[PDB]
Amino acid sequence: SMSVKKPKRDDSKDLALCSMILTEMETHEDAWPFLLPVNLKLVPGYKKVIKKPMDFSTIREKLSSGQYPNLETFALDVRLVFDNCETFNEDDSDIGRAGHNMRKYFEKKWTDTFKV
Ligand SMILES: CCOC(=O)c1cn(C)c(=O)cc1Cl
Repeated sequence: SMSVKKPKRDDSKDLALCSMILTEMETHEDAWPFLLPVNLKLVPGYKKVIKKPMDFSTIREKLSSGQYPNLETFALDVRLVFDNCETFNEDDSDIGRAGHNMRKYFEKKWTDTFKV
């Protein structure tokens, strides 16, 4: 609270570490359904069903233009990608399973990197 300072973790490396993690996401072989925004003109249902679309290229742009205040807002957008995927796709589908694989892949890197 006011004039009661709390110990803060060092966040000076966060931008660089998130960029590194995002690069590893982008180059994963199962990253293909998530590299670009879903085409709202070709994909039936998506625009009405998915209230907040998100993809790796949009995250990359936001990260490169200072639109993430902190690393937690970065993680929210990444998880948003796989939450949207689960909403729209069957688990038994190629995109559905790709989503599950990428989520697991992200979370281990998140823990290994920041859960010091
Ligand atoms: C490159 C193929 O991507 C898609 O068209 C697509 C991706 N996701 C993550 C979806 O949920 C639905 C589609 Cl149609």
